[PDB]
Amino acid sequence: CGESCVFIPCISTLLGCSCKNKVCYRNGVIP
Repeated sequence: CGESCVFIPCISTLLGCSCKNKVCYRNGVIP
């Protein structure tokens, strides 16, 4: 997604951006 949940949780969580490896990805593994 281009998001980073290093300090705070993803904002586009609504879309599907899940916090993974401190990096936010959507659809499982889409940055």
